[PDB]
Amino acid sequence: GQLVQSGAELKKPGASVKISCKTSGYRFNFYHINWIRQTAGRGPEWMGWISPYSGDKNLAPAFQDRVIMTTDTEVPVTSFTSTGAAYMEIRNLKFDDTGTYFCAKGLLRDGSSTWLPYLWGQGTLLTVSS
Amino acid sequence: LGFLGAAGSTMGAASITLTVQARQTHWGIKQLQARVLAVEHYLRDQQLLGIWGCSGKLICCTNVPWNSSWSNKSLDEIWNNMTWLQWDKEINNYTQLIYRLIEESQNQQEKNEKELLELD
Amino acid sequence: LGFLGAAGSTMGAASITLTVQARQLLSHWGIKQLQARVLAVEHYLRDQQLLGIWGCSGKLICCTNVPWNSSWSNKSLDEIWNNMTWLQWDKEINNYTQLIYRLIEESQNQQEKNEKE
Amino acid sequence: VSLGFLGAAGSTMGAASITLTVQARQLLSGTHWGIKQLQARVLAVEHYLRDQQLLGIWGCSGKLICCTNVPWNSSWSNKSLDEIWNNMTWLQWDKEINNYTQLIYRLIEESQNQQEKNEKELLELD
Amino acid sequence: SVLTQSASVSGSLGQSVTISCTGPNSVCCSHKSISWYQWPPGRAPTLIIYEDNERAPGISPRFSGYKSYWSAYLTISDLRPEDETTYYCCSYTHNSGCVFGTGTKVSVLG
Ligand SMILES: *[C@@H]1O[C@H](CO)[C@@H](O[C@@H]2O[C@H](CO)[C@@H](O[C@@H]3O[C@H](CO[C@H]4O[C@H](CO[C@H]5O[C@H](CO)[C@@H](O)[C@H](O)[C@@H]5O)[C@@H](O)[C@H](O[C@H]5O[C@H](CO)[C@@H](O)[C@H](O)[C@@H]5O)[C@@H]4O)[C@@H](O)[C@H](O[C@H]4O[C@H](CO)[C@@H](O)[C@H](O)[C@@H]4O[C@H]4O[C@H](CO)[C@@H](O)[C@H](O)[C@@H]4O)[C@@H]3O)[C@H](O)[C@H]2NC(C)=O)[C@H](O)[C@H]1NC(C)=O
Ligand SMILES: *[C@@H]1O[C@H](CO)[C@@H](O[C@@H]2O[C@H](CO)[C@@H](O[C@@H]3O[C@H](CO[C@H]4O[C@H](CO)[C@@H](O)[C@H](O[C@H]5O[C@H](CO)[C@@H](O)[C@H](O)[C@@H]5O)[C@@H]4O)[C@@H](O)[C@H](O[C@H]4O[C@H](CO)[C@@H](O)[C@H](O)[C@@H]4O)[C@@H]3O)[C@H](O)[C@H]2NC(C)=O)[C@H](O)[C@H]1NC(C)=O
Ligand SMILES: *[C@@H]1O[C@H](CO[C@@H]2O[C@@H](C)[C@@H](O)[C@@H](O)[C@@H]2O)[C@@H](O[C@@H]2O[C@H](CO)[C@@H](O[C@@H]3O[C@H](CO)[C@@H](O)[C@H](O)[C@@H]3O)[C@H](O)[C@H]2NC(C)=O)[C@H](O)[C@H]1NC(C)=O
Ligand SMILES: *[C@@H]1O[C@H](CO)[C@@H](O[C@@H]2O[C@H](CO)[C@@H](O[C@@H]3O[C@H](CO)[C@@H](O)[C@H](O)[C@@H]3O)[C@H](O)[C@H]2NC(C)=O)[C@H](O)[C@H]1NC(C)=O
Ligand SMILES: *[C@@H]1O[C@H](CO)[C@@H](O)[C@H](O)[C@H]1NC(C)=O
Ligand SMILES: *[C@@H]1O[C@H](CO)[C@@H](O)[C@H](O)[C@H]1NC(C)=O
Ligand SMILES: *[C@@H]1O[C@H](CO)[C@@H](O)[C@H](O)[C@H]1NC(C)=O
Ligand SMILES: *[C@@H]1O[C@H](CO)[C@@H](O)[C@H](O)[C@H]1NC(C)=O
Repeated sequence: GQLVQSGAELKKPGASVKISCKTSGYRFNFYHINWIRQTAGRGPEWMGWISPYSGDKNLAPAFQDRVIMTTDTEVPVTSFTSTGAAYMEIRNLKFDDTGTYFCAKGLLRDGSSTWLPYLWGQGTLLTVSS
Repeated sequence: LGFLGAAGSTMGAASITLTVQARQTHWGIKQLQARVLAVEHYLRDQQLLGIWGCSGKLICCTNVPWNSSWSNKSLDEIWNNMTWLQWDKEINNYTQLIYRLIEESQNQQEKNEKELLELD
Repeated sequence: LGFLGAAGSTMGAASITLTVQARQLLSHWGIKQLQARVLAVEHYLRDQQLLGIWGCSGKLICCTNVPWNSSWSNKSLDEIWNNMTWLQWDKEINNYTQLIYRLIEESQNQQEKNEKE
Repeated sequence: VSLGFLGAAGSTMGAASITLTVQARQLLSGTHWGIKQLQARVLAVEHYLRDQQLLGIWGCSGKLICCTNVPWNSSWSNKSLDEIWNNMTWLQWDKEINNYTQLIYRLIEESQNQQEKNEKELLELD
Repeated sequence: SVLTQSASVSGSLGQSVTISCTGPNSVCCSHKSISWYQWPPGRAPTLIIYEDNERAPGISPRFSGYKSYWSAYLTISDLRPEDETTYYCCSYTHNSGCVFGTGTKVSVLG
């Protein structure tokens, strides 16, 4: 199970940015995709998750007005393996949005903690400058 | 859901549907073979349940301890992260061993119950 | 006594002989003979599958949680058990038999859900 | 450590009771040729079900060992339990009571039917 | 960051190390579960504990968690040099997102 993210990008204030998250080695529809942000002045913060199966989303109020999540239709490899990708777009970037962005695979089906991240991508940097 | 409708669901989720799935000249010759075949498979499974003492129940607990070599997974890893199809592959080389252990435990249980009754 | 010797007896009296009829349900031309042998097996198993579905397997007499609907019959237990044969009884409820069977199956399904807890 | 199928046949009846599951399992598992195979498959099913038909009637179904309420008749055998359980094979025992096997079976069936009749009545009184 | 943790916890190698996590009683820990992560700087994190009681798959037996109404804590048995990293607690429920605390650093004495 592996996740791969779009590389670092420099943006002007007010610009939107889209970050891809390609996945492989596990069934894409079986687990939630969690977007997590880290900023030096805030520490790690949850940005919300999207189910690849239903398209259902759960975002923090902090990001509900700025962040849009979508996923690709999965393409099967084996009966228990598939590939696909998640995307997130952040609208109206602020300097406070600078930091490291991570894509992570959900832990399990039908548990009490289904959406919690288990496998993480390396993460990539977002920078904002005049 | 329906017959095998739970197959893609987790093992724990599937447990609610067991009740549903518990159910179920040339051409005439093939139908005869089809009828015999259907009977053999029904009885094959019932034969094992009757020996195990599990007959009449969809879910039957036994006294055989789980061996970690059959699987080292925790219950949450098994019941909530797997389908029954995936699980069947993991224990495919141990399934017959487990069946024999269930049978041995049943015979010892009944022998002990007989002895308890003899003392009363 | 004997096979079906109780058939003309009262339903209550007949119950003493249930084992008499429960037994002997089992036991080119080679095909014809096999079809009959398979048929005897299928009918035996058909009844046993229903008992397994109803939770009544292994019992000659099995109580259920399904209430009697007075529209099926308004006759008292004394009238039914002591003044009727089973042959007559089946005729009176011949049109409700499939309904009753479905209700028993539904009741078992609810019981299984409770036993799981 | 299993003796294998019928490996207990030469053992005493008490020892043999350890291996009942070995025998119970594989009762179902163990063109001119095509018809003979079909007959073999049907026969094995009839054989298996014949014994199960009796157990279901006796209320013994689902059990390897089933105690009943029918008293032993000394005319069937005058042997003590040690003379039977520790000194005989099941093969010898079946011959000793071969004439009474059907008699015993009918008595078990009668006792089961009366038992269930009584169990119903006990519930009706509650 | 309503949850708070000690700025750091120190101990010698082979020593038990315990990290507390607390917050408002509406947040921790009644009707809530706590997860615990390693989060080295510049790197993706590793999850150690789920439901404040169980080790995640692939996690060594030396790690364990404990729960109480007022607070929760992570204990590291047999401290090793590999464990000298930043840790975070997180509050969660089945119907809500992850809330990360202030975090703490584990320091090896010697
Ligand atoms: C195919 O495979 C996929 C693989 O994921 C299967 O999906 C998985 O299905 C399970 C359920 O079987 C999900 O777990 C449960 O998730 C809820 C939270 O759900 C979030 O999404 C909800 C919408 O999505 C679900 O429903 C749609 C249909 O409507 C499905 O298509 C989806 O697949 C999902 O199943 C959404 O409604 C929830 O809303 C809540 O949160 C929002 C946040 O913004 C609020 O607004 C809402 O008001 C609301 O609060 C939510 O966003 C968890 O709540 C479940 O936890 C309960 O059940 C656990 C298991 O029993 C238990 O351990 C927990 O403690 C908890 O228990 C409580 O609920 C039980 C159920 O009612 C009670 O019985 C219990 O007593 C107690 O009250 C649970 O974790 C997986 O998340 C989902 N996975 C993914 C990736 O989506 C899919 O089902 C398979 N398909 C088939 C046909 O098999
Ligand atoms: C085929 O047919 C044969 C013959 O009938 C069957 O053999 C019989 O098997 C039963 C199985 O239980 C035997 O019963 C037991 O008998 C022993 C008798 O002790 C002798 O045998 C021992 C065998 O290991 C041997 O060790 C003994 O001798 C040594 O040790 C003593 C003591 O230190 C020493 O003094 C000697 O010098 C030797 O060094 C001795 O020769 C008895 O000990 C057993 O007791 C236990 O089990 C019973 C039953 O559960 C229990 O009640 C006791 O409390 C105790 O736990 C047991 O009674 C029987 O003796 C065998 N008969 C013969 C003639 O050998 C064989 O099993 C059949 N095969 C099949 C496949 O059915
Ligand atoms: C839910 O299940 C997945 C997948 O597990 C796989 O499928 C299951 C149905 C079972 O058959 C498993 O036996 C089978 O592996 C779990 O994810 C898997 O976790 C393992 C690690 O425990 C991953 O392998 C590792 O990958 C890392 C990558 O850096 C290596 O360093 C390790 O050496 C090791 O190879 C594995 O890739 C991953 N999934 C798959 C498809 O491989 C998942 O953890 C589980 N969820 C829970 C809560 O148990
Ligand atoms: C064939 O039909 C006849 C007529 O219905 C049956 O006769 C009835 O048989 C029962 C016993 O099986 C008799 O019951 C007894 O009645 C006396 C009083 O007479 C009572 O004291 C006993 O406690 C018991 O109830 C019944 O009287 C009798 N009816 C008549 C009109 O004589 C007969 O039994 C049927 N045979 C079979 C095998 O069912
Ligand atoms: C598990 O199986 C192995 C097989 O060699 C056996 O040695 C071991 O004792 C078993 N464990 C338990 C607890 O039975
Ligand atoms: C079972 O045996 C097969 C080979 O027959 C092997 O491919 C498979 O991995 C084995 N399963 C386990 C769990 O070891
Ligand atoms: C014992 O058998 C005799 C016949 O040999 C029979 O007359 C007698 O009633 C039997 N006893 C019991 C209790 O069945
Ligand atoms: C069974 O009955 C026959 C006579 O019909 C007799 O020869 C034989 O010895 C009897 N068997 C036993 C075990 O008593």
